[PDB]
Amino acid sequence: GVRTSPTGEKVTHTGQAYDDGDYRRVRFSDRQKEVNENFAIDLIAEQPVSEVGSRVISCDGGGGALGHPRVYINLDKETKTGTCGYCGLQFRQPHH
Amino acid sequence: KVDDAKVSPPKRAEMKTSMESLIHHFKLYTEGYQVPPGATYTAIEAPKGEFGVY
Amino acid sequence: GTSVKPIFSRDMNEAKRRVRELYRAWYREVPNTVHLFQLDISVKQGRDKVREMFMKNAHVTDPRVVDLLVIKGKMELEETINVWKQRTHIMRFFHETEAPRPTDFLSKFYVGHDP
Amino acid sequence: LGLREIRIHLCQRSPGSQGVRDFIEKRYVELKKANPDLPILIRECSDVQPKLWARYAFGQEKNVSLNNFSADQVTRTLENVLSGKA
Amino acid sequence: SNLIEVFVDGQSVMVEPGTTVLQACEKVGMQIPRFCYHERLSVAGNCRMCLVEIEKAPKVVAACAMPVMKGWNILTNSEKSKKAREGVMEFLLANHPLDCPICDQGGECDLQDQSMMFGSDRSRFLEGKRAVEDKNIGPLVKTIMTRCIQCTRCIRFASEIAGVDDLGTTGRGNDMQVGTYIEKMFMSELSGNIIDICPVGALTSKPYAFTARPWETRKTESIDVMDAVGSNIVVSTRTGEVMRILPRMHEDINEEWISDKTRFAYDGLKRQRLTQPMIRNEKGLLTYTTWEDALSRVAGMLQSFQGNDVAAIAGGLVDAEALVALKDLLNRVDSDSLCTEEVFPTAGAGTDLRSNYLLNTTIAGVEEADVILLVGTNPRFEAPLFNARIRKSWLHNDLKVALIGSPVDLTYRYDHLGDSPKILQDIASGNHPFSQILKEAKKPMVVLGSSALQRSDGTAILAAVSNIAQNIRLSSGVTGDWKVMNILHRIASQVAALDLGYKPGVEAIRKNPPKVLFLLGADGGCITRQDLPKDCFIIYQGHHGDVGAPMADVILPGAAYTEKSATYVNTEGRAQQTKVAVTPPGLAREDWKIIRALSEIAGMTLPYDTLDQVRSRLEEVSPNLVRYDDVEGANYFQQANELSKLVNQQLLADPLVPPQLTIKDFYMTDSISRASQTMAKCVKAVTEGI
Amino acid sequence: QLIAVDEKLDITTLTGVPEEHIKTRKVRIFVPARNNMQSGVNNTKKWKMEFDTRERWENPLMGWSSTADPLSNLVLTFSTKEDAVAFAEKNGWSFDVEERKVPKPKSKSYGANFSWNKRTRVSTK
Amino acid sequence: RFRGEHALRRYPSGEERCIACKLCEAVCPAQAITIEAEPRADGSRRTTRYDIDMTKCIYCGFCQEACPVDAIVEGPNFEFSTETHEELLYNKEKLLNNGDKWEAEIAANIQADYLYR
Amino acid sequence: TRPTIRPRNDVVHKQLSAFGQYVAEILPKYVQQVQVSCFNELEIFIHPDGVIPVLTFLRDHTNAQFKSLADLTAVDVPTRQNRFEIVYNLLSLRFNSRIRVKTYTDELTPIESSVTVYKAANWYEREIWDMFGVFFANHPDLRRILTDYGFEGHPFRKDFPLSGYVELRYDDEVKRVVAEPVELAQEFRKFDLNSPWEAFPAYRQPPE
Amino acid sequence: PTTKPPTARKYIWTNHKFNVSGTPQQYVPYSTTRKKIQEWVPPSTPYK
Ligand code: SF4
Ligand code: SF4
Ligand code: SF4
Ligand code: SF4
Ligand code: FES
Ligand SMILES: [Mg+2]
Ligand SMILES: [Zn+2]
Repeated sequence: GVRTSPTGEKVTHTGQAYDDGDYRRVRFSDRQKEVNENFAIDLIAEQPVSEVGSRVISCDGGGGALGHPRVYINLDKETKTGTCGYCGLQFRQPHH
Repeated sequence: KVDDAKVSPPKRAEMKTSMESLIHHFKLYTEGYQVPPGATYTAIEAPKGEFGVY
Repeated sequence: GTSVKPIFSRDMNEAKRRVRELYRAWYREVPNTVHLFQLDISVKQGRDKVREMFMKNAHVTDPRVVDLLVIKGKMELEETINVWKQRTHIMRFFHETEAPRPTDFLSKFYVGHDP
Repeated sequence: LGLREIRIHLCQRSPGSQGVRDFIEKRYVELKKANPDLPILIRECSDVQPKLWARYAFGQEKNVSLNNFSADQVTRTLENVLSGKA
Repeated sequence: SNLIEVFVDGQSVMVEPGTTVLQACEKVGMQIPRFCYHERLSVAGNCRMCLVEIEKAPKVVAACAMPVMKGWNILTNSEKSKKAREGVMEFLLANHPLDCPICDQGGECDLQDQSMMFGSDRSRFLEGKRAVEDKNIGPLVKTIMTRCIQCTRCIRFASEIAGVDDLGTTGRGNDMQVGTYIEKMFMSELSGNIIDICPVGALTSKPYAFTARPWETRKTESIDVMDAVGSNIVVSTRTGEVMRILPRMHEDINEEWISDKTRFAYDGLKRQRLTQPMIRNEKGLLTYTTWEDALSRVAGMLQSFQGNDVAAIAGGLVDAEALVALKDLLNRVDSDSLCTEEVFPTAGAGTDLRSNYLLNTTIAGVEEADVILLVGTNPRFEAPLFNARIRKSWLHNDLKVALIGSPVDLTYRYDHLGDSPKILQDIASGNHPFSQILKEAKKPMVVLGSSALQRSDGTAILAAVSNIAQNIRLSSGVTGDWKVMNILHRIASQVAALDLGYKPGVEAIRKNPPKVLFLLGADGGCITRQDLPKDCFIIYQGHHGDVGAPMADVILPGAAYTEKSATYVNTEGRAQQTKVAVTPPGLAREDWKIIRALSEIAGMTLPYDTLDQVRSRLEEVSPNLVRYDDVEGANYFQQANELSKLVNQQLLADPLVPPQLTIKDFYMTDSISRASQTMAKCVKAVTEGI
Repeated sequence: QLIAVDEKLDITTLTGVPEEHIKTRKVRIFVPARNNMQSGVNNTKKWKMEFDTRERWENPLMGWSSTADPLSNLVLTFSTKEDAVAFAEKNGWSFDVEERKVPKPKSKSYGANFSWNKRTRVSTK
Repeated sequence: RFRGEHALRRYPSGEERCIACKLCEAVCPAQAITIEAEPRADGSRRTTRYDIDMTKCIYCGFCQEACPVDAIVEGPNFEFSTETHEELLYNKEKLLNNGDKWEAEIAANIQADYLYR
Repeated sequence: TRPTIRPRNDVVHKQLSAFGQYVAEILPKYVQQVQVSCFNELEIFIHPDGVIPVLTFLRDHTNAQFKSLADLTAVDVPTRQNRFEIVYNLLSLRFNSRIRVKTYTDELTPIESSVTVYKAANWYEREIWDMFGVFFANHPDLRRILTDYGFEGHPFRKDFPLSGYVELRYDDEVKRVVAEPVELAQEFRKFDLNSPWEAFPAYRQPPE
Repeated sequence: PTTKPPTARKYIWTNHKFNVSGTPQQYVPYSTTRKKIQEWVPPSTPYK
């Protein structure tokens, strides 16, 4: 999700962009500013919400021992979704 | 490695499955294990001669 | 009493004699150092630097400290005479590439926070 | 020449500060109501000695020792300070 | 005398009766594992981690709640004690979440460290864990309840220390949870301490989240300047940046806590800072310039005028060094118009006697009084730690508290006499029942707040309060050295200014409007340009952009309290010093250094060049400012009363009203906390829940 | 035999330290305060000596934290306050000493939680 | 098991694996890793700075052992010589680009060794 | 207790204790303490004046015969009045045993050179002088061994900074390598790792 | 990889790049964090 700045400089996922006044932009002359193209926030926002039939669900990130430590998520709040603190995947209970 | 998680790190599956293993992995990779006070001179037969550590 | 043991000297007089002997040796050596190392300084500059190095710790009143200082001076003289030292080591005594650091309050206030 | 402030540094329980303590306990109030617009700052010293400070115009000041002085002596020197002498 | 003998691992210890096993063990340097026991809170006994074996006793005892008995032999390192510790740690870790890499507690966690030191190294739990839902208790304390170990430390702190009963437990057994059972923000002036007391990552700081690890931080020990309590703190820094503020234990003062403004307003320092010298250009706009140019302009305008024309005002966060330097500089110009924004009555003794304007009893002395009278004060917001000490004495010593003023909520029950100041005269004349109550009290205390001395009739009020203290000292005699008379300050720079001879108030400026004004961190808005003649030269020295900066002609950037070694004087009269944690940003400098450099430019150079020389000057002017923990001083109440009873100005028919009536007006009071985004969030949260 | 010196110990000329980092430094002799996040007290047993904090600035490249004073990380450990004072004095550094802070003993009573007439009674457990 | 140029990895959804625990920074024997972090706009625990000085690194592989989510790895690449010193001071963008570039091989290498770990 | 715990040899422990008692009996003029560690290492604490007699006895006695100097080094403990601890590690080929001899000194008190007793000691003493500043009397040729020519200070002392006081670079104006005060692009980051909870009860100190 | 293809991911590069050191595409390092201290902005209107 790269957007350009008024000076034409690409904006990183962290949000750092040099100001017009700043002299440090000279380091990119005749060269390029390295920016990763895959914003992880937009990618994780694209994942669908899982629906499960229990008050507590477990997430390990997938792949067993190739994921993150296994944690358990409470799903009692009806007007929200439980989010894994490692992976960012969302879970909920079937409503309406 | 010695089956003592307060010295040797546990396996990755254990660290990702059980609470004690994760705590011990965290502490061994951030602070490290404490060694009791004392002094030793240990020497081996290295290929170039006697190699020692005080 | 304070029950202390010496290194070489018993009181300050013997220590001063050793200091004078070391000063004589360095003063004699300076011209040979200028010749061998191909220094662009004069012999007068070298002897002034030797005198300044000696005066840098003229306030010492402990004979043991003076004894150790003389031992270190002899070590440095041995390094210079045998050419273990290089031209860069000899010229480090003069600080030729260091910009002067002002000592009054106003300049220190202008440049930074250091006292 | 123009006095601006008076400072007295007396210690809490030193034997030498006994006279200044007695003076403050007895005759300070009279002096204060005699000079209702003069700062007389009472402060506490550490174990060194008692003292009295007098400040004049343009930042000039000098100090006089009050060690072992009695109340009469400190009153004397204080009223010498509050007049154009010494 | 009545000491008994007990043995800890075969070593004889003599202890007072009622001493617990844990205390007997720590008498010889052995710290027992604990999770629910806090030495400043009620004993709970719930965690069970403190279980130890007593010799010849089949059952282990809870060291935190069991009184030692004569001849007992505690065995802190026996097999039974170690096995009890291992079992309890196993039960604690069974349902705990694998959250250490995402937990802010990681690296400074009691659960982690005690698992490493007293528990096993592996798990045999083969079931699924529980997970509870999270709670919202405000914008300050982050809540992740799954990590809770049910210590109940937060509930006890809220009930006993903060006086707020909003925290509790619902349900039973495994399902039991800690919270409020409804959506309700736990908002208190001391609320942020539950983060410190919570041993796990269940309660954490929300402004601090995810920003640092404990092994990274460098610790600097300094003093808090957000009020006149002078709480001891630790500044955590990493790579030249302030990361957070932590309490530092000082038994006489704060003890183990800090107020929420002390803890969370540090973010204020980051924004709206003066970093370069500024002057006015042709268009009347402020423009960046060098130090030399601004100093030259100020020196020229200082040489241009003399005596009464030159004036200065000191703000609420100024240190002693800068105050004495500015006083000396203005004295060289033959000026005495050195003033502070906070007003103290000048009638009679005034600032001449140190006892007249100080809290004589002291913070630790509150624990000995049995009757305290508060007049025109809101201690909870003005001095939250002083109010906490009052509540501690109310809870543990049955202290009787009465208030004169508007009925604020103080978190404890007090007796309300009224708000009309006529009650002061009724008590003084003996025509009040509370006069009889004070007459019979062995160790009475009367506390008058500095916020009630801000009124026009404030000087009369001081005399009335003094009359009450004289009546108490007369009828009840002399209890020795009790110092019934007290004054409670709310500004960190006030007492040091008073010690230095600075004129209290600001009326001298109004009666003699100057042409050259010095604003040393003065952001109270007491004097605008209406009160001054036109084309007047105004110089502002500070660290923030606030009320006083846009009205000035020259701006000199100074250092905040985290960026210098400075001297501050407490309300009690104790003098404490800060330490440099991070250097001042940009071109900002130390304040006394700025004043000394300006004096050199102006030609009237000051004698002192280093900080030690400035502190020698401070010793010359007032020797109590270099005694860095001393709080004992002579008492001159009798002379002050004599000099105060000669002027008889009348009171005012206006009920005493504290400046901060409610919690919302507590958060933003000074320059730093006005620039804090966390304080703005707190104000928004208290004015609307949502 | 012995020589019986009667001077004061001063080794500054032998340590090789530059003159700036001897006269302008101020060390602090103190026992570190307990980290308020933990209940353990094992880090408040020894005395510590550290130097005054100097300037740190941002590196133009990479934005790292730069320093120019060599003593920014030096921390010493001593058994007693007198040992630290002696070390600082013989090394020529000026110092400030802070007296050790100890938590005062407290009177704990589990029965006070349920008092008949006192305010110590607790509403909840 | 070969230890090469470093990389930062993602979950299959594209979300980053790194959670700013700073274990790799703590364990690094050369102090070659510098990390800063803050809550992301959606509340996630993510870094804002992740720098590795490759002229400080000893290529010991301790960082990838310490990582609890396999976020930082030493990838198989070893042909990355540069013409200037500054090209070897990696920031977060460079490491993420390396991860996206070498994931196809890194995942296969991890699949072949994780049972020994 | 069986699989993960290192085994302890009682017979060796008894022999080393008896030999320590033997050495202490033979040289009461210099021996201040004799200790045997639980992992079977014997230490002998002596007065500095007994460096030469003790080492000579341990080298030449028929029942000792520690003819090889394995290692000689120093340890700096700033909290002690005598700052420096001198450690000799000796190995006996005849009896297949090792021994450790310890003494102490401060900045201004020389220690006698042990070069006459052991040829190997000449370099070790030079390293001790270079790294710690301990002077050895009657050394054949005492001078710096490890540090750069003209280097000032002793870097192994606790007070000495890790990165030193000066750095080196090449300067084109003077066309040589120059030394200047250290400036670091990234400051070394200090870590506070020690746990606030005690680890080893067997080593707890009395509360003074 | 013909017999054993790698796993397909949406973020893996579809175009391999070689060593670009010494070219205009070379990597240039920079700080990825935002400003720490915000300065005070003086008012744009006169004061008298
Ligand atoms: S509070 Fe729990 S999750 Fe957090 S570090 Fe401690 S043990 Fe780990
Ligand atoms: S939130 Fe913290 S203090 Fe409160 S019960 Fe849970 S663990 Fe204990
Ligand atoms: S491989 Fe080793 S030296 Fe290199 S970054 Fe990882 S931990 Fe540090
Ligand atoms: S790379 Fe791994 S170890 Fe390093 S901070 Fe990120 S999650 Fe922690
Ligand atoms: S500390 Fe005693 S039961 Fe919790
Ligand atoms: Mg907590
Ligand atoms: Zn997940």
